[PDB]
Amino acid sequence: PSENYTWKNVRIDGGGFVPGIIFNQKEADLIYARTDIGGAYRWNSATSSWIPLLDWVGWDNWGWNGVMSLATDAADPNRVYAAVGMYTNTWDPNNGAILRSTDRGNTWQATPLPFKVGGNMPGRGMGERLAIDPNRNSIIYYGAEGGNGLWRSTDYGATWAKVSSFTNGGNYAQDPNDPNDYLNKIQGVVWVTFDPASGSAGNTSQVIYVGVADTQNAIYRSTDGGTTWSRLAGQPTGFLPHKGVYDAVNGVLYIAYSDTGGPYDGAKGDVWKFTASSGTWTNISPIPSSSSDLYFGYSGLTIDRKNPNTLMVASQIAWWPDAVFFRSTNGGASWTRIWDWTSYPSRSFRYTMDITEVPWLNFGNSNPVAPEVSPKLGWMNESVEIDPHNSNRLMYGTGATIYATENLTSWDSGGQILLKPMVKGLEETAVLDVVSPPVGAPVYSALGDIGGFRHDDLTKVPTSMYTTPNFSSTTSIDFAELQPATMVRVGNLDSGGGIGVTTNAGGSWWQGQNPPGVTSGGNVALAADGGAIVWAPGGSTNVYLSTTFGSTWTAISALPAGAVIEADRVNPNKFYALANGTFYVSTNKGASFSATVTAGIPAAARKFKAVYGREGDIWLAGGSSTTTYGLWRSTNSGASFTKLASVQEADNVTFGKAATGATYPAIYIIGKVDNVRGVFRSTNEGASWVRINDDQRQYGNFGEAISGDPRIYGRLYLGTNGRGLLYGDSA
Ligand SMILES: [Br-]
Ligand SMILES: [K+]
Repeated sequence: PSENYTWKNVRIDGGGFVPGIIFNQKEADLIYARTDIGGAYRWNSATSSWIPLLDWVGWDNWGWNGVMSLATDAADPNRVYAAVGMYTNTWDPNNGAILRSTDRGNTWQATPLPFKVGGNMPGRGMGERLAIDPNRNSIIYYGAEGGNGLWRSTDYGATWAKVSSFTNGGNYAQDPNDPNDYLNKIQGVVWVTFDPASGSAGNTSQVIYVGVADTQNAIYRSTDGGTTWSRLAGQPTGFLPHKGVYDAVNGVLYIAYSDTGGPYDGAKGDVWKFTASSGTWTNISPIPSSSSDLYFGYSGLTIDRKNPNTLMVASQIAWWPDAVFFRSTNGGASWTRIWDWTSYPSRSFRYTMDITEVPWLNFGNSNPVAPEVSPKLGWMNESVEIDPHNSNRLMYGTGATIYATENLTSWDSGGQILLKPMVKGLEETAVLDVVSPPVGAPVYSALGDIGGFRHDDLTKVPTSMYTTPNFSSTTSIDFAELQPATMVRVGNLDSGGGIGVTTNAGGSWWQGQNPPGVTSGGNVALAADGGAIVWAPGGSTNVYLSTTFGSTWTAISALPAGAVIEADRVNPNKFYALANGTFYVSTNKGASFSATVTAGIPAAARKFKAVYGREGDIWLAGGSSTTTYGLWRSTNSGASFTKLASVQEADNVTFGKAATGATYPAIYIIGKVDNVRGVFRSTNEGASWVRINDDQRQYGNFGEAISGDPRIYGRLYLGTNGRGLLYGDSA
């Protein structure tokens, strides 16, 4: 069946990598943003927020939430195309696609490709691979990876095929010898850039420039509308062209090169200028690769279209002490930098930064040691863009946000530019766990890359992620049912992993001690009275008990490393564990566990949860298409589980306030019911289900972490991997 729900994000703002920002060259305020795991977005100037465009990508085609390239038609701003697909190795089972739209991405249609697209692979900051002919807008090019070369549509992206006369598919990969089959892919044909003066409106553009990931053959050009391609004579060698921007006002192509494909590295590179009339090449690097003070390559190349003597470029990459941006107002003859050393470790800045609207961007340390500042300018800044309709507006992506200025030309007269986050409505975190206790804040998130937050108000960005300790990624989080001010979380640190505890609901946390061998946070369970923690850290060879609230640890024999630990929500003495088709139980508050079920539950299942208010009531969700699948329930403290016949597949389960006059909590699952994939709620102990999402609101590979709300009927906290933390309410 099907009920009318309202779906919103819990307000965080950004939180991920934005490898591409794209301004429409014709229409002011038409801006798009592509992400590597969280789909695409379009700016809404009237709300000052981004609108997501790919939430209809669902469970079977989840990889289409990786957005490798995006082009917005200068000759028809209603048209927009996206190249999608997430991995070019086996992590993504499906090929990519070119999506096409005629209403700015409210609706789309897909043309699948015969190969994979690497929206979350190395090389993804390089772009744009998609390019529409600015004079004959039926023609679209796409530079492909994996050795597939350059691809072209002549009918608005309906059919695609290989341009066979473009023979150089590229040979660079970050590391040909990677055992893990991830760094070793051909990054391929990396951008396409047209010369608008080479045709007239309605007629094929004759001059086309192509960037290839081949250090000895980086740049190609056609001069007959893509019938034949030549290596561009006189060109430099040794490097990778991240970005190629043509200026037809002066007849010049600017390229930025790095020694790696990005986005996380780059130690060397150059910026060059190719003059079309004469065929002459000039090195215009702020700092050339011939200097050995240079410790980055170059990306974030952007030209001021209202004044194309103005242009910028940025470091790819400078981690330390921060990124560097550069500006020339004279076609690269000379440059100025956005900061400068005075006397080490002090620096002068041509910018100020205001993060009042996203205060957690200081990472819970306002005053790190010089030369570092907080918040930082940025990192992984592959996209930097001057607004083609306004020379005072720039925007760039980082690993965690988008920053924007409205007074860019303040730089030119000696002043300081003002930079502020511009990510409202763009919600890109991977949610790793979540809980909704029955008093205090409504929900606490445990996120990848930026920690996690107590969320006092769902409409308000929180002040800071968790601190003392401050995980880069909080992997697991629990509260004591009977005493929910008592909580624990675990997660990752530079030094491996860690644990944090509290007895005033996060008011102050302190870090406990580790057991031996911890490489990552893994998962954790808190007894119902707060009187024992059981913790399956990652890397560590055992699961461990603390009776001293994080001060000391004892191995538990019987349990494999990395088993899923959950506690009974009523009985402090009962803990439960799941690993590879065996369920285990303790009745002595953690000290020891025994296997109770070794058959009839599927080997791939790894989500189960005990029900608040009900001793020994456990639901369990998991499996695979190639084995068995569904939802199971024990009411006997894990001695036996029954399969629910109402469900064909489930991947996670949780509970929240019962319907009015029902005797049991509502149960929410991620799953398949009566041949329909989605999110489902049962208000009758699982006898029937109602779908609470719909086909426009699927969120790809979602559901790793979900939680009901014990105070609020019909509410699900729904976790995603790329689209932040959602809440759904019934209408
Ligand atoms: Br660095
Ligand atoms: K570097």
